[PDB]
Amino acid sequence: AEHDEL
Amino acid sequence: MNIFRLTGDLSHLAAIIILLLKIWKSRSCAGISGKSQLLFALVFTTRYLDLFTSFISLYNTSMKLIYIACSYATVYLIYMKFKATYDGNHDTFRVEFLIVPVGGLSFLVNHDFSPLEILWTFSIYLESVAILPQLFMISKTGEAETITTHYLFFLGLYRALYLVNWIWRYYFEGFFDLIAVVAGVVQTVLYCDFFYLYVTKVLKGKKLS
Ligand SMILES: CCCCCCCC/C=C\CCCCCCCC(=O)OC[C@H](O)CO
Ligand SMILES: CCCCCCCC/C=C\CCCCCCCC(=O)OC[C@H](O)CO
Ligand SMILES: CCCCCCCC/C=C\CCCCCCCC(=O)OC[C@H](O)CO
Ligand SMILES: CCCCCCCC/C=C\CCCCCCCC(=O)OC[C@H](O)CO
Ligand SMILES: CCCCCCCC/C=C\CCCCCCCC(=O)OC[C@H](O)CO
Repeated sequence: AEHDEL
Repeated sequence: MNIFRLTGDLSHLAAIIILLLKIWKSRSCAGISGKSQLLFALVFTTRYLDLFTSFISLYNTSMKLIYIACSYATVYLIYMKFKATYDGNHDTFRVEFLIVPVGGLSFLVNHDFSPLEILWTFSIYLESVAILPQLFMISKTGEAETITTHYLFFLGLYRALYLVNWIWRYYFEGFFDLIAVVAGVVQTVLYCDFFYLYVTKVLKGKKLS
């Protein structure tokens, strides 16, 4: 569930 | 990381600095919806709580801190420092029709039923409609100042570039997020009339509406 964007 | 999302991020930071410098130098927040800025501050606040659980990169951490700081500073200029020029009588969008349903939908439709994921989802749905009070104020007052239209152009272009970024990431790294995509399409769709008017009038030296 990694959120890598702004 | 690709050029579409990098330009999208740079276009978003440009919009935030255009607005912050406009209010600061002119000493006035006339024509600006304070309600939209409260919603954009709420977006960064609920989205970037992961700053305490995750490290993606120095750029990702810096951009998060910059967005939070500029968003809180813009709310401070409108509601405290230059409150004498805040047009409360024309910024009348009832924001509870956005917050309460968006809160309900983030609890029901999410990737995981956990506090941090629900709060992230709420930031994604809230950002789709966050500009609605500003577009509503412009329709009510009639026109929009040239600098305000430039702010709206760079803010609208930012999530449109994120749609291109998502096509790229789907093709090259098999990554796909339906919640961000659907909400990003809704977000961009709401700029359709503004973009048509910005290209046909503003970019031809004519005034909006
Ligand atoms: C990969 C990231 C893409 C970011 C791209 C936007 C960034 C804005 C800056 C420069 C583009 C130049 C501005 C012109 C944009 C296209 C205008 C156009 O389509 O046509 C102009 C005219 O009609 C022809 O005669
Ligand atoms: C001029 C208006 C530009 C508006 C859009 C801003 C986008 C970023 C800026 C410049 C593009 C060139 C940046 C790349 C320069 C080369 C860097 C390099 O070699 O990077 C290697 C890296 O590992 C590869 O993945
Ligand atoms: C550092 C890595 C690249 C970061 C991205 C580089 C963007 C800034 C470049 C040029 C500024 C010149 C263009 C003027 C600023 C753009 C907004 C604009 O055209 O007008 C709004 C302005 O406040 C009055 O209208
Ligand atoms: C007057 C105002 C009326 C009220 C305004 C409400 C604003 C709602 C906005 C955007 C929601 C867009 C996203 C719609 C949901 C798509 C998400 C989805 O399909 O998620 C699949 C998930 O993986 C399954 O768990
Ligand atoms: C106020 C905003 C008005 C803007 C309106 C125009 C923009 C509509 C854009 C996309 C439609 C997306 C339709 C597809 C969404 C699918 C949602 C769905 O069925 O998701 C499965 C569910 O979440 C399992 O739990």
